[PDB]
Amino acid sequence: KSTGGKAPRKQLASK
Amino acid sequence: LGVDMNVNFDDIGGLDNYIDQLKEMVALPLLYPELYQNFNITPPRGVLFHGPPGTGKTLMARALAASCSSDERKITFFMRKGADILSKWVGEAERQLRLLFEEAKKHQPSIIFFDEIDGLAPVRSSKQEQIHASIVSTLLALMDGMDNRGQVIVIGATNRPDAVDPALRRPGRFDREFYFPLPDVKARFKILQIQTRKWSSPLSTNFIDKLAFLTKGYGGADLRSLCTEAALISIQRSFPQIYRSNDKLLVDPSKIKVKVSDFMLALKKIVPSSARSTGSSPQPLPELIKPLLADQLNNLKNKLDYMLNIKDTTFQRNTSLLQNFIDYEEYSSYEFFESMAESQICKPRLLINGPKGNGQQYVGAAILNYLEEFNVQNLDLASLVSESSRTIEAAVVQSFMEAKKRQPSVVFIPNLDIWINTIPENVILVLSGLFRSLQSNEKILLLCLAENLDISEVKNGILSDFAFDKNIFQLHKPSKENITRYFSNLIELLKTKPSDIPMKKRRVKPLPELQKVKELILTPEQIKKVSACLIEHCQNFTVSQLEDVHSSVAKIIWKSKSAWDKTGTVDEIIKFLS
Amino acid sequence: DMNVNFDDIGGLDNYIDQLKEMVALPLLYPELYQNFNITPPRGVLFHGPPGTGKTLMARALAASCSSDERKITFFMRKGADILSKWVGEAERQLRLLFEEAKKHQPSIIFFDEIDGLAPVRSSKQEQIHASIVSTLLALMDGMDNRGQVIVIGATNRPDAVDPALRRPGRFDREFYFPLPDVKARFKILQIQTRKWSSPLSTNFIDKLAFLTKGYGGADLRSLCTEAALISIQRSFPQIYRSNDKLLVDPSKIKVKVSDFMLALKKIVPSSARSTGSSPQPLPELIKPLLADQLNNLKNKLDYMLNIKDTTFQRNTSLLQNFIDYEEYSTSSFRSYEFFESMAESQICKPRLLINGPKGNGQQYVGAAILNYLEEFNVQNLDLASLVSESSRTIEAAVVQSFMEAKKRQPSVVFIPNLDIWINTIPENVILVLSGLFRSLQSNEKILLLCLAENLDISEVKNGILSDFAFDKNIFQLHKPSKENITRYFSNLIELLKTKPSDIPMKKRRVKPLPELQKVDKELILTPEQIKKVSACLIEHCQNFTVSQLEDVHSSVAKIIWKSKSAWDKTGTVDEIIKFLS
Amino acid sequence: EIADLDPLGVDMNVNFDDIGGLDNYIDQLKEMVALPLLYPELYQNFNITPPRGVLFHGPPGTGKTLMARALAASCSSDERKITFFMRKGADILSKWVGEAERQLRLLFEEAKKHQPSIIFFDEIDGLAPVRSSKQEQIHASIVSTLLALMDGMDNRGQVIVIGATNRPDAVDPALRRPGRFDREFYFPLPDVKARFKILQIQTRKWSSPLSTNFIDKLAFLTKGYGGA
Ligand SMILES: Nc1ncnc2c1ncn2[C@@H]1O[C@H](COP(=O)(O)OP(=O)(O)OP(O)(O)=S)[C@@H](O)[C@H]1O
Ligand SMILES: Nc1ncnc2c1ncn2[C@@H]1O[C@H](COP(=O)(O)OP(=O)(O)OP(O)(O)=S)[C@@H](O)[C@H]1O
Ligand SMILES: Nc1ncnc2c1ncn2[C@@H]1O[C@H](COP(=O)(O)OP(=O)(O)O)[C@@H](O)[C@H]1O
Ligand SMILES: [Mg+2]
Ligand SMILES: [Mg+2]
Repeated sequence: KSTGGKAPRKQLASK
Repeated sequence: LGVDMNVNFDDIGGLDNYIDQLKEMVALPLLYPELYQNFNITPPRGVLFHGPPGTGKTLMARALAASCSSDERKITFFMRKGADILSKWVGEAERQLRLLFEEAKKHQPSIIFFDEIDGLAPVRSSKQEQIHASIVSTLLALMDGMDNRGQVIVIGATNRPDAVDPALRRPGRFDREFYFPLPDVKARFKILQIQTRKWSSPLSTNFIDKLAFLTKGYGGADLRSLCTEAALISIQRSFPQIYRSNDKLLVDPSKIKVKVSDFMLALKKIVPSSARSTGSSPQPLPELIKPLLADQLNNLKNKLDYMLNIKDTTFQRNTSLLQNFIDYEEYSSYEFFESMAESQICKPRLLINGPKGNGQQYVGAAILNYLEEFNVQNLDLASLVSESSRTIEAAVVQSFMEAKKRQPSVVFIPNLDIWINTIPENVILVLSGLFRSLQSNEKILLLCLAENLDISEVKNGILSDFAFDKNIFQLHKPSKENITRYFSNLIELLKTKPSDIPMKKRRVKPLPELQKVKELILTPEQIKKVSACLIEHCQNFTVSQLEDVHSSVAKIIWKSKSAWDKTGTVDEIIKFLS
Repeated sequence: DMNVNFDDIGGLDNYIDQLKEMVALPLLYPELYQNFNITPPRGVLFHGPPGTGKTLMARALAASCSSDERKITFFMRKGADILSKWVGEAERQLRLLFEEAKKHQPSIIFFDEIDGLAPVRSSKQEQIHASIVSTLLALMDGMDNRGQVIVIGATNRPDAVDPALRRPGRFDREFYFPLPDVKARFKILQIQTRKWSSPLSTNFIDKLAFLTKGYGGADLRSLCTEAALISIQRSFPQIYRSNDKLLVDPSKIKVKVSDFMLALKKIVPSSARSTGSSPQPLPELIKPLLADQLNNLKNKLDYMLNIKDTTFQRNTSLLQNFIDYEEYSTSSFRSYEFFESMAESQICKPRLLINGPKGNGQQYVGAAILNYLEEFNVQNLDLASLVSESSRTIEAAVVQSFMEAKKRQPSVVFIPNLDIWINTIPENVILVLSGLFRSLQSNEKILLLCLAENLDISEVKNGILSDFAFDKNIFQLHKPSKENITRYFSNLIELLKTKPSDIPMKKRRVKPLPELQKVDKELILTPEQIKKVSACLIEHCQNFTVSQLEDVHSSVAKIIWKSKSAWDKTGTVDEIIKFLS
Repeated sequence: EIADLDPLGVDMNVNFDDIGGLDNYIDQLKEMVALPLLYPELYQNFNITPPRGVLFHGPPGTGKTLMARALAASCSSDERKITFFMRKGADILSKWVGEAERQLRLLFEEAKKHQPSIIFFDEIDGLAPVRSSKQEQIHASIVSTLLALMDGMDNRGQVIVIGATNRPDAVDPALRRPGRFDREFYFPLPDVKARFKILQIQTRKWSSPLSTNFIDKLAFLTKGYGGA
């Protein structure tokens, strides 16, 4: 089993 | 035109205990909290709906969502799914869950409904993205820190229970698990009666009895689809000028009545969800051979009544406990009546043994259809050597393991004569030793069907170690009354004029173009010349030879169906049976 | 969250003492536990199935923090409420929590749901959790040797915590929290029952203990909750259809046994795994038939396994010994070796073959014997648990069963249906097991217990079971006698002479309900009929085994229960006398 | 950077002065890690490279992990530490095909980066089993990556690779070779003299430790015991 992942959380962090 | 949003609780058939339990846990902790304090218990604030597709879960959530918004006190329904929670920012999915739980606490008498909750809360895995385990952890925390008074109820439907995390399915988080089964015959009757309720020309009760007898394996969605395609077949044959017209011709809806033939045609064109990829349910006796077998089958239904206590115990089938408490009074330390009531079941075995043929596939299907509350376990080789490399023993032991945990159960072995030759010795020894490790009062029926089995080597032999002692049936051959009633539907096919057949007759008179916006020659000495030799040919015949003769004569009678002179049909029958 | 402590946690008293001596007492008495240089653990992990009491043990340890300050400071954190949207406040807050743990010296940090805070780092993992692990590891390696901060952490999925924290110098001492066994469930049910107004007898609590194989403490709590709700439902079914508060007296609601039997099916089994044999005392119906034979068997097992004076050396917890019993008071090594080698010399090779006729209650006798040996370890070698196919051959499964019996002495190797085991299990597997029992010291308490139906005694004297020591250790189950059969059927005849104004049933509610406030005939049955039907029952079941006695009992109970509501039981006695012919 | 790449932080309270009964393997381990760091002028005179690999094999609780941790805290002094990586063959992500090769390559990158290193594999037959075996779950690419990543002939640096296992049979016979695991050391269940030595080690930091005669009796009555 080998499958990949989402490009990581953007962490907007401005508000 | 679309699906409802003001469904009441009487449009749901077959789930009355769960409706009463939902009403209890949304009303009773609000009025009488002292009863939850007198006993030191906390009212359950979590329900998991689970069952096969189309069985009532979103319907009961919709009915509860309509019941939340009617009465003098208002319960707030919060509907969620995985789309309006999952976010692409760090820490925003869990924040949306927390805003949901805080907003439901603010509107404090509240329901929160998570639909397809296995997609929102899967089993936590390190081979998945962290957002799913993070959502499961945030949900576990928010459930463990709720109001603790029965104010926020959390209802989830998963369709598949195993997918949801076991930490959410433990008491404290989702306390109750409502299993919404595929409906049995009283429930299917009630569901079909709910569907055929606002119909102008109504359906009878005996026809819905037959219609609920034939639709085993249907969900509520499949029965609703059966009424829908029955109604559309009725519209199709009542007014077929609709379907070739690009603008609206006037019809009269009161001239359309759903006929029994339309329902029987809609049964052929509908596969239920439970059989849409699998094998279909065991069917009753097919209609032609009910003369040959049913009385004998009825003897079986008596022998399986005085050995399993069928009708005495199962009078309450997923029914409301509350209406049983209202309708029947208790007498009110003395539970040895439980021990004598458990003592009526000794070890129940049945060996239905008969000649080669004789309709034992029909009898086995009829019995497994008759025992719909029992959990059948099929030890035929079509299932034991089905999932290969698993080994017959790991399949046979697993099959016995599901037969002793979901009791009442039936361990079903058809073709027992073939089975004790095509089954490895160890399986019979493993199965025989597994049966004699049971207690005597344990309701596991060993139902076995055999064609021409050696009764001397079932006292002794391989089946010596099973208690086939005085519970061995005998399927003897059909009798003359039954063979005559069998062949007396075949004589009715001889007595049809070609103008009596509902066959494909051509149209000379074309469509009524809506407003836009002789004698049959059959001598009564021939009609018993057929029947006397028809019974004389079928001497000591079994069920298979009888229906082979019926098949040949039905071909002969059917090929000369356009003629009114049926003398050339009679002499061909007399020549065939000779 | 309440004022919850111990004396609420049943079935885990030993673990609390093991934890108190591992965690609480080294932190509390360093004048004692630093005398022997045994270092307290840096990280101790509570793992187990859900609902097994792991949050209870930390809450009870934090109520053992309900004590005076500067001792056992307890920090209660989760795998959440630490992790945040920002990039530093998680690791800064973990460093700060550890700094406040160092500030109060003797301190405990508890991480409930530690898989939430420390998941497995991989390439589908987030950065912020990976950095939380990267700082928790460095903080645990920073903690000094003079151990005054202990970090307890709990999980229900132990191989989903990150592997790094399980390495030496980290969370390395573990506590497994299994599902409870029968006595533990008895204690838990007692604990849930304690504060009810109307009480529950201890026999019903024992029956409810034997019905719940697979139930954690959460499951037993919710079973009691649904039993209370079913009882409120049956006592006042008018408060359910009201929409207004009715004046109900909560004293007339008593939770009966029928409510618990309804809550048993109203409660999901929650991985019960009710498979194979269950140690369970002999059932009350057949207990007249096999009581004296089981008593002879229990006495023979007492002489054989020395259970009269050990009962696991009168020890199940060592702490209750050291307060009630005064000890006996280096020349003691020769004495202790002598009296230990004489105490272990009682046990030679334990082997019991219980032979009987066909269908003479061996499935009951074996389960009652395995209930009698609760302090043992049962390794069942029956066919259904060997061919259960765990991706291993059955030779391997037999060998691993014997290894687990050999590890966990005192233990039994329980082979039911021996005459079927002999023909089904291959001959080399039986010879492998015979070699495994020949390679055994004569001081090891591994009882080989085998129950057979009609096993030919030639096969154990000169056959394949001859290299098992079954020489003088054949117990014969007799067919039950006239006193046993008479006392067996006396309950049936007691059911017969029981009036229809005394048999509980369900007739229609013909009387109206109370609608709460808004805020003289004889059973006609002569004693000569009773005496005659007793004589006919005794004369019919002559030299019957237990199964064919249970058959006659089931048939006559069917007949008696068919004419349940009759007041003249003459057509009952005529049916019964006619049946026994 | 996101993997299992952390050094195991060793304690200086474990050295060879706390190990009982295994002095030959300690003397063979001094020439493997400690003396090439301490005397690099002598290994260069014969142009020899020390063995960068050793397989510790024996029954559980005989001190293979203790020997590795003491090896780390032996020549970690004179502002020259030994960075200790410890992995295990029982990890959930160890048989994770696609990911486990990335984790192994990142482990060997970070062990080359902290130059005097020790990688200790606690159950190496969980990670590198025999490819000619009869269970279905066997990853041959993981084992070939483990083969080619460790190299005592290709000059990676001062990286010692240590594997621990119960018997060396279950390990791949491709990994018992002069480039990969030069030496194999059997860690036995200790005999009566070594049990006396271990029980003298476990009680020497007591208040009133046991007498010599008392320890001799304890060593005798503990037949079949490991040091754990
Ligand atoms: N017990 C029932 N009584 C009456 N109608 C029913 C019943 N069960 C299903 N139906 C009908 O079938 C429709 C679809 O059923 P649903 O309950 O929405 O499916 P479901 O139970 O949610 O299952 P899944 O997992 O979502 S496919 C309902 O809207 C009803 O019209
Ligand atoms: N041994 C026990 N005695 C009495 N009550 C118990 C016992 N074990 C569990 N309970 C009850 O079960 C509840 C749940 O126990 P917990 O300790 O929260 O379970 P848990 O181990 O935390 O499971 P997870 O992993 O968090 S889902 C407790 O609040 C008690 O009411
Ligand atoms: N031969 C030994 N000499 C001294 N101490 C030992 C010995 N074997 C084990 N121990 C003690 O037991 C502990 C655990 O043993 P461990 O090294 O984990 O065994 P294994 O390597 O087989 O897993 C060690 O930390 C050590 O204190
Ligand atoms: Mg749905
Ligand atoms: Mg917990």
